[PDB]
Amino acid sequence: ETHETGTTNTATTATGGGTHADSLNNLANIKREQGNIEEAVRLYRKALEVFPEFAAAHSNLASVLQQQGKLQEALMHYKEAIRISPTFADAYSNMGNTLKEMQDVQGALQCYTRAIQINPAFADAHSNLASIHKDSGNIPEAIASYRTALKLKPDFPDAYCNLAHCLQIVCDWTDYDERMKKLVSIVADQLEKNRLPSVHPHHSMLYPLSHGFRKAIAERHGNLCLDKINVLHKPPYEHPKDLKLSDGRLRVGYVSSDFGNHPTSHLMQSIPGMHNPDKFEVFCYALSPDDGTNFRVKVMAEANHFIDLSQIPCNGKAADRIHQDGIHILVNMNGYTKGARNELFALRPAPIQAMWLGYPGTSGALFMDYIITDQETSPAEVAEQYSEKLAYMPHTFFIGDHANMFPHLKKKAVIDFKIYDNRIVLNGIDLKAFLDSLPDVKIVNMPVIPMNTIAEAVIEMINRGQIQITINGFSISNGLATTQINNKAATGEEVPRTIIVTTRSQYGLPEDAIVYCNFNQLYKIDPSTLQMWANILKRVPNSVLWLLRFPAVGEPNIQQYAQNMGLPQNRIIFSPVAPKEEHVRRGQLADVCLDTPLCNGHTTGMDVLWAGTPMVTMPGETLASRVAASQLTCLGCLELIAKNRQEYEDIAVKLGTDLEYLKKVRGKVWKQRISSPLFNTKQYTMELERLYLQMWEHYAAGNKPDHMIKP
Ligand SMILES: O=c1ccn([C@@H]2O[C@H](COP(=O)(O)OP(=O)(O)O)[C@@H](O)[C@H]2O)c(=O)[nH]1
Repeated sequence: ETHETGTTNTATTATGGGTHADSLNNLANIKREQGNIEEAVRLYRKALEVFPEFAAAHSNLASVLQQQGKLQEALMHYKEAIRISPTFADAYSNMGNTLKEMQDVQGALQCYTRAIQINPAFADAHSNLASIHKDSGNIPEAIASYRTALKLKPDFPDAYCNLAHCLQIVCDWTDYDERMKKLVSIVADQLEKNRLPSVHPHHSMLYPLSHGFRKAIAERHGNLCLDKINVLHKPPYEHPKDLKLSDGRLRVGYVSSDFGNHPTSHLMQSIPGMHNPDKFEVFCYALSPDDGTNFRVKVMAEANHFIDLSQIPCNGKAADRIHQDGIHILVNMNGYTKGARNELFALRPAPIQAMWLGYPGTSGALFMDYIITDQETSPAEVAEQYSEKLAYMPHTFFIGDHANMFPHLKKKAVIDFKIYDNRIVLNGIDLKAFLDSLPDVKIVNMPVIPMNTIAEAVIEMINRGQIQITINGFSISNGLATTQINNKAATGEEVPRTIIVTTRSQYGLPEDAIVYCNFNQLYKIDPSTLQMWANILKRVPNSVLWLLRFPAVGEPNIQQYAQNMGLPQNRIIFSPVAPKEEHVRRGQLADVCLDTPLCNGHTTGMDVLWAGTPMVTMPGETLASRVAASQLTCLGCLELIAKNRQEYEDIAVKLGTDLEYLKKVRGKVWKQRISSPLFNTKQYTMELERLYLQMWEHYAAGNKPDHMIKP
């Protein structure tokens, strides 16, 4: 689940009418462009007092009311505009944008297609329709509609920028360098003319925008929330100045749209219950309804308090609830992601408000005080990228729930088909008892099942695509068929009950060569990165690159570019996206993971390391380009971090060419995923608590936020 693509409202210039009403409407349009929203509203309402049946003024007013979050009142005016003027295409397109924001995709499509039916040359409606295709996952149709819009209106920043991100999703790098310069130039122009930047904050990390531009895009996006809360005219809240009402406990509120089957929960679902109740009182504020999964069950049971704000959709009232609960530190787990209701933070119901874990960037906004990070991810020298003060965790700010979700991957055994650690692999909770039932098993620690009757039967189950067999009373599962056996084991909601078998043959990977993997969404790849990967493959004779169809339509673009850099097609192998458990388990088949420098694996980096797979990374400047080095520093593998592209290629080549070195580094990862802090949620929670108390003490003594960066 991605964010919703932004749309373009069309301001209608009034002509041919009474001078007074036309002038009021047109000047109102200008005041709206300048960010004088209230004054715009006053002017459209004067225009309507002068000429009650003024279709343009109804539609333009509705467009500013939509900006203010007054969606139902906006719809009322759009409909009045269309009643007065049934072929008013601007009003249908604008109404479309309002319906989209209300999550009525069908209504939005009905409005945009009506607009286009009225006026086929209406660029903005084509662009808005494009945004629906983009959000549906129909990239080729989104690209087509954005191209139509740009053909009709060649200077069209929202269309251009949303097109660029469509192209990024499918690794279309046609005219890439010129495209990157153009995005920078658009953003420069919009920041100068004080118009909302067409690059979304979350996407800004992918383009060679300056840090100040990235921060400024973030800020301007935060400012949208201000326009929505300003109409509530709510006074500042009075905050606790001590812990007396909470009996000496710090009240921490975790606000997320992701308490359910979402990557954020896959990272931090154990944290609420690990909080120490003698000093901390945990409130979890869900922005989404209960999705039925055990992720939601666990957080509901373990948190001291759970509060469903999806049932309190008015932001003023939701913020009042947070304030009534007495929260000292309110934690924004969303940032600029779908489901966020950053208006809640803009209302400042708590005295300390911190960004944490869910969003890999700055809010840019005055209403957030701190970003929870660490010295590797966010060295003080690069503080300019963030509006918040830095608040350092002692190792990495990243965490994962892999030890609780995937304990079956803490140990493995192999079958010696013919000794490799990653060709044919077994994992399971009863694996030890299964192996004790085979009298001929030998220990390397990694148990090895020799080629014997039992091993042949296992390999036969895999070769034939059978679901499972029973040997010696133990169920032995095909790793491709987990969802047919237990759907909750496949999603990570429960620990699998069978012994699962995972093989290179299941994914068409070679038995006698090095497998380099990357399991991120393809948008994280750029031309430099694929050239680096080709250089590595070229230096490691029969090695392959294992990527995902994420999405499948990017595959022929990656293959063509790879061919142009001298790789044959057979050197890159694509697999489908898998269920969570399979995705983590099958990383055990790779030799090495090659991290994406543009935007690293985050969740995906923790996934690969839980399998014992060394990851090679090159940290950049942005928070999103530095997370994997931070994970690796915490893990205790500094030799896997490159300072430049030559070193990343050399590290990866050496891992694929010196097999003793490979085994040594693999063994470090395998061991340190348990012995290091990286996956230790109890330790993590204890250090987060100390950080929270540093925040609180500083506030309680009467200070504004400061960087909390002391080694
Ligand atoms: O084959 C796959 C590949 C990925 N994932 C999961 O898909 C999500 C990818 O989210 P995102 O692209 O946000 O990951 P990040 O950017 O954090 O690495 C993560 O939860 C992965 O564990 C999956 O379940 N199956």
